[PDB]
Amino acid sequence: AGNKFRMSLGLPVAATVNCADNTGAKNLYIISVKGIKGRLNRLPSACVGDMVMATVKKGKPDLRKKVMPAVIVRQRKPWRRKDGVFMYFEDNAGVIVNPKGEMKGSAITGPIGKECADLWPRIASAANAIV
Amino acid sequence: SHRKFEHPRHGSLGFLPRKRAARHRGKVKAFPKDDPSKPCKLTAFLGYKAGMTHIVREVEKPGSKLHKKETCEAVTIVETPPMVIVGVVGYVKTPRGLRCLNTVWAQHLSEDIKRRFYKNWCKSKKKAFLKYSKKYETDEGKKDIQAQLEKLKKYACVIRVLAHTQIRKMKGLKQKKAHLMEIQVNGGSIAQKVDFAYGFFEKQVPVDAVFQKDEMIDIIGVTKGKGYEGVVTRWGVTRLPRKTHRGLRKVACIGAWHPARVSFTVARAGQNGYHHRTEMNKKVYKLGKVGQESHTALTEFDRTEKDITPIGGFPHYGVVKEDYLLIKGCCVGTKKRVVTLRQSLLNQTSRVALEEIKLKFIDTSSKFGHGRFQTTQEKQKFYGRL
Amino acid sequence: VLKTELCRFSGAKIYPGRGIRFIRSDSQVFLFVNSKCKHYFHNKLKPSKLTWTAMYRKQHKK
RNA sequence: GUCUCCAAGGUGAACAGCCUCUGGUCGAUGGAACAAUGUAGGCAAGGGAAGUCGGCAAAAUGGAUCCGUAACUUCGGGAAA
RNA sequence: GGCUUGUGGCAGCCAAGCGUUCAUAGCGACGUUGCUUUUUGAUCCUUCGAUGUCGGCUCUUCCUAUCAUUGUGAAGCAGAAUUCACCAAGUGUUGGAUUGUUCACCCACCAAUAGGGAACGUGAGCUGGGUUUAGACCGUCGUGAGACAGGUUAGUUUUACCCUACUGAUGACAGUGUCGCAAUAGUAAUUCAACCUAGUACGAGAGGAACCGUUGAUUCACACAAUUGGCCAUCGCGCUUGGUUGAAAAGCCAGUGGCGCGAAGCUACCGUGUGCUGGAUUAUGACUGAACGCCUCUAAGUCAGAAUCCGGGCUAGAAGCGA
RNA sequence: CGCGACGGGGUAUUGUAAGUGGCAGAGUGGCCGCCACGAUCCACUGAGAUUCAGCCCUUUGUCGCUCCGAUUCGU
Ligand SMILES: [K+]
Ligand SMILES: [K+]
Ligand SMILES: [K+]
Ligand SMILES: [K+]
Ligand SMILES: [K+]
Ligand SMILES: [K+]
Ligand SMILES: [K+]
Ligand SMILES: [K+]
Ligand SMILES: [K+]
Ligand SMILES: [K+]
Ligand SMILES: [K+]
Ligand SMILES: [K+]
Ligand SMILES: [K+]
Ligand SMILES: [K+]
Ligand SMILES: [K+]
Ligand SMILES: [Mg+2]
Ligand SMILES: [Mg+2]
Ligand SMILES: [Mg+2]
Ligand SMILES: [Mg+2]
Ligand SMILES: [Mg+2]
Ligand SMILES: [Mg+2]
Ligand SMILES: [Mg+2]
Ligand SMILES: [Mg+2]
Ligand SMILES: [Mg+2]
Ligand SMILES: [Mg+2]
Ligand SMILES: [Mg+2]
Ligand SMILES: [Mg+2]
Ligand SMILES: [Mg+2]
Ligand SMILES: [Mg+2]
Ligand SMILES: [Mg+2]
Ligand SMILES: [Mg+2]
Ligand SMILES: [Mg+2]
Ligand SMILES: [Mg+2]
Ligand SMILES: [Mg+2]
Ligand SMILES: [Mg+2]
Ligand SMILES: [Mg+2]
Ligand SMILES: [Mg+2]
Ligand SMILES: [Mg+2]
Ligand SMILES: [Mg+2]
Ligand SMILES: [Mg+2]
Ligand SMILES: [Mg+2]
Ligand SMILES: [Mg+2]
Ligand SMILES: [Mg+2]
Ligand SMILES: [Mg+2]
Ligand SMILES: [Mg+2]
Ligand SMILES: [Mg+2]
Ligand SMILES: [Mg+2]
Ligand SMILES: [Mg+2]
Ligand SMILES: [Mg+2]
Ligand SMILES: [Mg+2]
Ligand SMILES: [Mg+2]
Ligand SMILES: [Mg+2]
Ligand SMILES: [Mg+2]
Ligand SMILES: [Mg+2]
Ligand SMILES: [Mg+2]
Ligand SMILES: [Mg+2]
Ligand SMILES: [Mg+2]
Ligand SMILES: [Mg+2]
Ligand SMILES: [Mg+2]
Repeated sequence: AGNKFRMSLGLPVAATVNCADNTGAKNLYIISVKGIKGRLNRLPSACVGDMVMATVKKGKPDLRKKVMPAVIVRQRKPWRRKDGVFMYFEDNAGVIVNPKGEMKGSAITGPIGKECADLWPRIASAANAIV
Repeated sequence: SHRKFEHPRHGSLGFLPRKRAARHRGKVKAFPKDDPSKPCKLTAFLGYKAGMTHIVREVEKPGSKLHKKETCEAVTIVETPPMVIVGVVGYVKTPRGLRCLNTVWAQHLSEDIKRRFYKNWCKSKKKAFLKYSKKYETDEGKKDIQAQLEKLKKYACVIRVLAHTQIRKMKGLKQKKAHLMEIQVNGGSIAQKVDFAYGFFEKQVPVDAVFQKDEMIDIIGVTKGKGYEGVVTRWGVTRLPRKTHRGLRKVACIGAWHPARVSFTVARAGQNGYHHRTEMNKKVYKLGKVGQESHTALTEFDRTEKDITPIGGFPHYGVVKEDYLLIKGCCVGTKKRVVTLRQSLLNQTSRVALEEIKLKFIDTSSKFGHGRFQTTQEKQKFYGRL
Repeated sequence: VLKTELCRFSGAKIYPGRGIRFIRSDSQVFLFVNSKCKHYFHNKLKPSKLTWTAMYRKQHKK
C-alpha cells in the first residue's frame, strides 16, 4: 500500500479554485487545510489529494455562505513525480465532499491527478481520466 | 514580557562558531570502534568530488508506494584513485588521552607527497627525508627501523597508517601537491596491525579494499565558501517590513535591556560557508574499477556503450579515468574539493541500509546546458555526422 | 531497451529521469524536453514554423 | 533663489518624451576590487491583500479608429461610464 | 524599580454536608494558616541643567503555578473517553474576520492551540493606528475668553566613526613545515498519520483500544544544484520602435530602448540528500530483610526504570601538548 | 619543464548568417515575351554567431617565457 509522498504546495489559504463536480458550485475558496500544524506567519497550503475546508463564492445559493470540505484534484504548480518528471495541470480544481471523503456530486469534469485518485476511491470512481 | 507568539529559533547553536574552518582537508574526528576479532582493514579513504548526475532504478521496498516502480535520484561522483601507504604511527593510551609514540616512514617517498612538506617546492633544495631514507641502506639502520616497529607492537594501542593520494593522475585538479592523512587500522591484534601497515609501505590500497557497494558511509569535508553574509541568508531570520527605515535585512531586537550584553545566541552577520561538516548515512550505489565494466555507465537494462563522464566532461573538473564511487545524494564542498570517506560508526540494520541497489539508467548528457544526447556519437548521427 | 519519450513540441528524444509533462484541460498530455519547448508552446508558437523543430524538417523534407 | 528676448531637423496632436544639426561641452579628485548593510532601478514559479492601523509601496489601465454605454440628474450632465 | 499585599491571583489545615449507599474517588459549608508580585491600590525613597510615554512587528533567553508530547500512581478507571495526583520546562504551543488596542470574541486547523518574566524585555531596531502641542467640526458646559480620564479628521520619529558586548577577520602563542593529541565550551532533533494488530481485547448492546512491525508525513537543523522552477547587462543569439551614419551591408544612441529564448553562476519545502548510541538515575513498581519471633521496597544491602541527566557523536580547539 | 598566448576539437545557447541564384511572390509601371519596382519566400544553410571570463581535451599547427630581485629567521 504505502502513503503518498510530499508534493509541492501551490494552493495557500485564500486560493480560489474551480469546482470540478456537478454540485452547482463554480469555484471553491480555501479557508484552511486539514493536517496542517503550521508555523508562525506560514499560510496553510494544499496540494492535489489534500482535503481542505472551503466556501462557495459563486454558485447555487444553497451552497453559499457555508463551510464544507473539499479535495484538490488539479493544480497548476508543478510537482515532482518519483520518476523524475514534473507534472502540472492547466488550472486549479477541486470537488466538494463530506468529512468521510464521499463526493457530494456525482460526476467530475476534466482529468484528475493520480495522487488524489489513490487516496480517495470515491473520487476515482466518478473520475473520467486519471493522470 | 513574554514573546507574543512562539516559533523555534533560527539556526543551530551546535554548529558554532560559524567561522572559516582551520583546515581544507576534512578531518576525521572519530574512527570506528575497533573489533579485534575481525581482519585488519582500513577505515577511511580520500576522494575528490567530480560532479553530480541522476540515475534511474527499480525500487524493491515491500509495503511502499514505490515497490516495483522506478525512481530518479541524484548521485554524486567521487573519483577515488588508490592511495599509497608511506608510513605508520602508533599511539599509547594514557590518562591524558592518546599520545603519539613514534612515526616510521617508508624508504621511498614520491615527489607528490614531498611537495606537501614545502611551501615553495621548486625553489627549495628538496632535502626532505633524504637523510631519513639513508638509514634504510645500512644493516645497522635497518635494525633500528625494525626495532622501532617492534616498539610499536609492544606499547601501541592504536595504529594508523600514513596514506596520500595520487593527485597527479587527475590532471583536472591542476595540483601536484598530494593530500596526506592518518587512516586507522581496525581488526586483529596490535602486532598484526603493525605487520599489516608495514607490508603496504610504498604499495597502493584501492578504494574497494575499504568500501564496497550498497553500504552506508560518512562524508567529511569543508562546505562551499560564501564570504561575509547577512543574518537573513546566514541564519534564516525573516525580513522586516518594506517601510523599515535603515534597511530590512536585519534582526530587529538583538537583546533585552537585561542582561546588558548581546548574547551568543543572537543571529549576527559574518562568515558564511567554508565550514567543516560531517554528514552521515550516504549509500554507495556503484563502485567503478578501472579496466572493468563497472567503470562504465552500462547497466543490465541499458546496453549503450558509454563512460561515466558526461559528454563535454564534468564541468570544472574534467574526465574521470580512475576508480570512482557513485554516492546517493549530495556531497559537501565544491567541484574538485578533496573529501574524506569514513566507515559508519553505527551498526547499519535499517532496510534502507540493507537494500540491494540495481541501477537501470545512468545519465551522461551534458551538464553545461539542457543536454539531450547521451553520447557524442548519438549527437553526430542526429546531425548527419555534422 | 530503455523506454524513451518524445517531446511533443520539438520531437526530441526524452531520456528517463527528466521531462516536463503538461495536462491540457481536454485531458491531452504534452511532454516537453525542456523549458524552451514549454515556453514556446504556451506562447502559442507552432512547431511547423520553427526551423529547428522536427515537425518543420519533416514538412520541408530536410 | 533671481525679470525677459531669439528658438533648426526627425518621430508625433504637440516649444511632450526620445534622437540629431548650428553653438557649447566631457566642469564635477582619481585608481583597484565587486563582502555585509544601504540608496536608486528591476524581475520572479504557484497563490493573489492571507501582509498591514489602512492596498502604504508597487503592479495593472493608458494613444488612436469603430461599436456600445446604466442608475441618477438642477436635463446642462453623469461619460473616456 | 524599591517597601507593603488591602485588592487580584495561587495553595494548605479542620470536617457540617454533597456524592444512589458512603465525611475525605472527586468535592469542602462554617472557620482558620499561608504563598505570589504576571492585577489594582497605598507610599513618595531614586530621576524634572529630560532614563523617549500605548500597542503591534521582529528576536533571544529565562521561569513553572504542565495545555500537548515521554514514564507512572488514583478513580464512583469494563472498553473508549474523562477526571485527580507524581517525576518532569527536553520539544512544541499555529492560520484568520472585527478592534490602535492590552483585553476580548468568533471562524478554522492542530498532538496541543498553557500561563508568565527579562526597566509593564525590545523607538540611535522599525512602525506611528492610539494617546499627548499648534488647524478644524459636533455635543454638553460657561455671559465670555475657553473647558471636557466625550466623539471626530489632519498633524517633521534626529545622531554612532567612541568604549564595551556580540559576530566574524589577521596576528601573537620562542627555527620552519607536516601529521596529530586534547583540557574546555557549544550542541538537536521533533511530533503526527496511514496500514497491520482488529472490528480483536473489553462489553448485554451500543461502542471500541494498545505494544511490535511496515510505509509516509509535520516542525526544525546542516548541506547540496543531476532534474524542475526563479534571477540576465553572458548586453549570448534572434526580433523590433524612434533617431542616426548618402543607400545596401554592418553598427551606434534612447544611463539595461523594448521584447522572446537564454548557458553559466547563484538559488527554493518552488528542487534534492542526511540528521546517531552507551551509562547512571527521577517518579513509580519490586527483591531480600530486620528493627517489632509476624509483617514490611528500607533501616544495612539490591533490581527494573523515562521527551531526565552524563557520556559518546557533531562544531570550535587553550600563552595546553605530542610525533 | 611545464606553464602562458593563439588556434583546433568537445560541450552548450540562439534558430538558419552575409553573398549568390530562383520558371517562388500580392501586384504595378514601361517596351515589343523583354525591362524595372516589390515586403516576403525557397536553395546553398540545424546555418551563422557566441562558448570561461570560475566549462572539458589539446601542438595537426603557430608563438612566447622559464625566473634580475627584496625581507627575515638558530637548538
Ligand atoms: K494549525
Ligand atoms: K513582549
Ligand atoms: K538553506
Ligand atoms: K517577512
Ligand atoms: K552592496
Ligand atoms: K488587506
Ligand atoms: K495578597
Ligand atoms: K523628570
Ligand atoms: K538603539
Ligand atoms: K495631510
Ligand atoms: K621541529
Ligand atoms: K559533548
Ligand atoms: K539556471
Ligand atoms: K543567407
Ligand atoms: K537552413
Ligand atoms: Mg504574522
Ligand atoms: Mg513562549
Ligand atoms: Mg570529539
Ligand atoms: Mg565566492
Ligand atoms: Mg520611515
Ligand atoms: Mg548545468
Ligand atoms: Mg507629422
Ligand atoms: Mg519637441
Ligand atoms: Mg509571483
Ligand atoms: Mg505567474
Ligand atoms: Mg485573481
Ligand atoms: Mg487583513
Ligand atoms: Mg494579521
Ligand atoms: Mg483591521
Ligand atoms: Mg498608492
Ligand atoms: Mg460613476
Ligand atoms: Mg486575597
Ligand atoms: Mg473555605
Ligand atoms: Mg539625568
Ligand atoms: Mg537621553
Ligand atoms: Mg537610554
Ligand atoms: Mg512542578
Ligand atoms: Mg466506567
Ligand atoms: Mg518549555
Ligand atoms: Mg510587574
Ligand atoms: Mg517597556
Ligand atoms: Mg533601545
Ligand atoms: Mg526613535
Ligand atoms: Mg514602543
Ligand atoms: Mg497618529
Ligand atoms: Mg490639536
Ligand atoms: Mg451657551
Ligand atoms: Mg487621529
Ligand atoms: Mg559539555
Ligand atoms: Mg464479543
Ligand atoms: Mg540595413
Ligand atoms: Mg550622439
Ligand atoms: Mg527606460
Ligand atoms: Mg529543502
Ligand atoms: Mg520481605
Ligand atoms: Mg525506592
Ligand atoms: Mg539499575
Ligand atoms: Mg576555443
Ligand atoms: Mg583558470
